[PDB]
Amino acid sequence: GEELFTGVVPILVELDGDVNGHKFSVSGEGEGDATYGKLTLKFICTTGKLPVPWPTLVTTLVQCFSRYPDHMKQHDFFKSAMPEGYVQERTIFFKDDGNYKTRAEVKFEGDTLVNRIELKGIDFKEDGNILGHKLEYNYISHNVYITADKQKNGIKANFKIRHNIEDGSVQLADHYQQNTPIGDGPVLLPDNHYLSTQSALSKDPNEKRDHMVLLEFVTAAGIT
Ligand SMILES: [Cl-]
Repeated sequence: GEELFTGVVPILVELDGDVNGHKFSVSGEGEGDATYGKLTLKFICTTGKLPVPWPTLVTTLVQCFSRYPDHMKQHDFFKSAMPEGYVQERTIFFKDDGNYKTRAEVKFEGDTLVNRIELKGIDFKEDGNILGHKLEYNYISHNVYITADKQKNGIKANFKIRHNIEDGSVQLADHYQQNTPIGDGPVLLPDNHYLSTQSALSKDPNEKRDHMVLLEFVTAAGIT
């Protein structure tokens, strides 16, 4: 699996979403360079206006592009599952608001690394921070704490994302994650460690569709 990531890899993302019955679709394209932990992607809402804030979809919208230190390469579950891939499931609990439940398959289709996602959101407040679009277009959170899930031949993670609200407050998004291989092949089950991620959000000044440009750098750490 490692060998599939030594160069620059094209990425395709497809998301189908339904949040309190507000249906939407997102497509994304770009590339990943795992040697540097570097992702460059542009996402488009193909159905018109996105009915939730873009920052709330960042974590849902390819941890196989993380840079694992040489000394930690035996802990890289995500690449080890390739090319057949993995299922990534989350529940994201927005404090004092609704929750997303996501199921994605991350796998190669030829030379392209594909992330295909279904997102279901329920129990949101129609005038809350999410459906009311009260979140700032920025990102402040960084670590994903990974542990092995031996019983499921995979991993789990939990981490908190804080999203800045327009009034200076923060909207917590508590993430619970589980990943399992798609194939029957072997995978690497890691010792406890984390991924340190930074995501920078911007706009394409020539793009009239609702969209998000993302530049991300991700490095594994915590074993030394
Ligand atoms: Cl937004």
